[PDB]
Amino acid sequence: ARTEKIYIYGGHGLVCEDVAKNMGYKECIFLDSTLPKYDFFIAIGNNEIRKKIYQKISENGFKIVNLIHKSALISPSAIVEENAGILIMPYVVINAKAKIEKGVILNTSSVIEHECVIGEFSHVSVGAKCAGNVKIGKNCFLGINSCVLPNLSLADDSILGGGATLVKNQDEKGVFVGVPAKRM
Amino acid sequence: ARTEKIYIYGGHGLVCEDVAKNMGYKECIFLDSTLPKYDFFIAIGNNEIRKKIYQKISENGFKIVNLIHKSALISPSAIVEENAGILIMPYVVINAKAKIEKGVILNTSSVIEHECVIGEFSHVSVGAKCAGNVKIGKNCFLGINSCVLPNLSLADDSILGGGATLVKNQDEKGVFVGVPAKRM
Amino acid sequence: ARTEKIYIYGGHGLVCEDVAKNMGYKECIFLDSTLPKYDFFIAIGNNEIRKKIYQKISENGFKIVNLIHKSALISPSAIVEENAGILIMPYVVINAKAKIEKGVILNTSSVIEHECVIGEFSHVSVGAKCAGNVKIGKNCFLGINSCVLPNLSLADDSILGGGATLVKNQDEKGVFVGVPAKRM
Repeated sequence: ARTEKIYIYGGHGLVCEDVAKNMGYKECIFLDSTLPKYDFFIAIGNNEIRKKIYQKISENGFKIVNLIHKSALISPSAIVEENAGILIMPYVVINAKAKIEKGVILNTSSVIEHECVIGEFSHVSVGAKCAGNVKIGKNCFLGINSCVLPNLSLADDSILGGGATLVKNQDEKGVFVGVPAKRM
Repeated sequence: ARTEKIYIYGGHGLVCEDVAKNMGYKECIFLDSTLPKYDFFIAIGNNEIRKKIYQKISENGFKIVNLIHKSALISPSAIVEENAGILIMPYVVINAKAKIEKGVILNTSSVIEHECVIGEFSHVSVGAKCAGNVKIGKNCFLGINSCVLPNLSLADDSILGGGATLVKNQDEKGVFVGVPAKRM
Repeated sequence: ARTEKIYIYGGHGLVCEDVAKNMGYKECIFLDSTLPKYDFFIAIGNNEIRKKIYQKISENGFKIVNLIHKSALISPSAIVEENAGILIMPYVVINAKAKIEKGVILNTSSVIEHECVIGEFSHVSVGAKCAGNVKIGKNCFLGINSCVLPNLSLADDSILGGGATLVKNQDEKGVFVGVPAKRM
């Protein structure tokens, strides 16, 4: 049972506020002890800080909810960890049997195809797409309009640049870049 | 008049099941003679097998319906062949006077701009975009996050790779690749 | 108070008609003196002609409305100039504190992240994404599936090609191209 107010810890904060209000929260209290135990969310885009704050807030008896825009479409057979500080932005689609772990950010219009696993505290940017059966490690970043082809795995702590297309399995962490626009 | 049950021939099957249930089908019967004539769909991503199975099922007196997610936006002046085994996934947009032929797959968040023609049994992957007046041949594949610029034609049986941008007319079949992410 | 009919000045015209009807307009009158003063829209994709026609129509006492598809999601804290001939297509998302100026086109599934400024008479094509705090100059064109990374500015009168990813600030106008698909 979600509370009527929500604390938002953390730009990215106002965006999370919009998602909270979309869900039906009546009031958002920004933060950046003895307070009432309203639902909490951590609006920090940075994976490492988000995890640290997650641990601290959880240890002080707060429920860290998921913020999921009403327009996000989630398959009934998908698994989204409950009360796990996951952000799911508008027009995200999560297909059959995909699994989203705690603290993940799925930003606007990202797509998680069937049977994917998105590792804890990963950040999937606007328009990024994961094809079927893709495994994204913990603490990964997939840049804007990036994509990962079917059946591929990306190791923990990796970065996929904006516009970049991952085409091979990567069992060691790394940084994988796309081609930048060139001035003519 | 759609039936209350649907046979799904064919991962991709559970995804089609989700679209069927979204439309209002109450039950999905997976297959991979004397059966009741419920609506049928072919959930095979592969263009060539889909066509073969399409022909066989049609010859046995079954109706092969289109599965179109309620969130797919289709212009009133667009033409989508009726009862033609077309899959239209969530958040697809099909603009004025565009034409979608039998057996096409339009995957999640793909966009078909005004006056396009998408040839029979083509596969338009997640996030792929066709600009205005684009002609996609039969049996083509457009990869994830790919796109085709305005007024271009792509010959039958061609492949456009993930992330790739088609910039010239192609009247002969071919394979057109994008740049892969590079490890730094 | 929007009128029940709308004049559409200007392919792109039928698409604008669809958006007008989606909003609740009952009739669209195409044009390409003493007429009744129904709401007006300029359905010209070309930035320079759109501006000229905008000026002429405004000087003849017509209201040039915005056409905004019901599926476009606009943050309550975003600023969209009222009655400014702005087109906002289906599944566009405009996040907190972003600002959209007069005559802009935001085409299908484009995303304008928090705190962006999109300059007057710019054209953001299908699937193009602007990250947080991005400043797009007046009269710019961002091509299909293009994107601009966080905190960047693009000078007035610039062009970003289809599929291209802008990675650096650009305070002088230019043309910034992506990599085309290559035949194998």
